[PDB]
Amino acid sequence: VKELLEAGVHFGHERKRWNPKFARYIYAERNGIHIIDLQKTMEELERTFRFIEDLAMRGGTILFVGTKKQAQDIVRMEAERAGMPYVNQRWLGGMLTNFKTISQRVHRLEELEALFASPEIEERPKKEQVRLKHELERLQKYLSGFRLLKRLPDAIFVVDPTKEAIAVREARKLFIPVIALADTDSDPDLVDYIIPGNDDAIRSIQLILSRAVDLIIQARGGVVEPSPSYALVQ
RNA sequence: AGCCCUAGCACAGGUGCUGCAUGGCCGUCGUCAGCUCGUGCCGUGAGGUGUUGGGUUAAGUCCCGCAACGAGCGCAACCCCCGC
Ligand SMILES: [Mg+2]
Repeated sequence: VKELLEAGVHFGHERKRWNPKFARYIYAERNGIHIIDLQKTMEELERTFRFIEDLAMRGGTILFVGTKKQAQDIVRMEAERAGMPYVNQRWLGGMLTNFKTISQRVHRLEELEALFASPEIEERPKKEQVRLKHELERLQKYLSGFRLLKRLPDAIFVVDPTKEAIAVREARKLFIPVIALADTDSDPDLVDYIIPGNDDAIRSIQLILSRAVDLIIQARGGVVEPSPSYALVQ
C-alpha cells in the first residue's frame, strides 16, 4: 500500500544545500523549499525493489548502513527483522576494503564470548574483568550487525549517501552495488539503485526502509506485522 | 718409546701501529614518550594517514572523536628491598 503513503509526510526535502545532479528528480521549488517528484520515486522504486527481490530470492546478502540521527535505531531493527547485517554507530576505514583485517575484530570479539561463558565467568587477575570485559564494549557497540557478515556483501543499502559516502566509495571500489535512499543533499550518479526521497524524515526513513524488508523475507515466505519500528515516533 | 741436553728447521713471542678495518662491552641525548610495521585509504612521487585533534596522565596512560583497523620495539606490569 504505497502511492499516498509517500506524500503522507515524506515527499520533498532541503533547500539550496543542493546537488544540481539531482535536478531531474524534482517537482519544484515552491515556498523556497525543494519538493521532489513522487511519480519518479515510484518509477525508481520498482527498479530498485526488483533488484532487491532477485538478490534476495537468489539468497544474497544486503549490508545495511545508517549512522545518522534519525536512522540509527530503525536500522538495527529492520536489519534483523530481515536477519541481514548492518553498520550503525561508526562506518570504519575499510569495513569492505580492509575486510579481512577489520574481520579479526569479530574473530576476537567472540573469543571473549568464549570467556563470558567459561571457567573464567568469575576469575582472571581481576583488573582484566574490566580491561577485557570493557574492551568487549567497543566490540559490542560497533560490530553488532557486522559480526554476522562473513564474506563481502552482495549489495549495500545506504540511508543518506552523502552522509555516508566513505562507504559508497568502497562499495564501488569492489563493484558491490549500492542501493541508497537519496535526496537533494546527494549525487545520484554513484548510487547504483536510487530511492529518491527524504533522507531525514523518520516517517520517511521508516515507511521505505521497512517496506524493502517486506520483500527481503516475502522472497522466502512468512511475512510479519507492521514490525517493531516506531521508536518514539512523535 | 718417553723425557730431557746441545746443532739445526718449521715456528713461537711482541701492552709494537691502526677504536677511522672490527667483535664484545661501556658512556651519551635519556628512563626523555617516543621510534616503527602489517594491511587498507590519500598522493604522479618523496611521502601522508594511523602517531593529528578535544579531555587526561608521570608517560603514544587512558578516554571521547576521526579513512582507518590492528600489531611490534618503548611506558606500565611480571623480579629485588622497605613499610602492616
Ligand atoms: Mg601534492
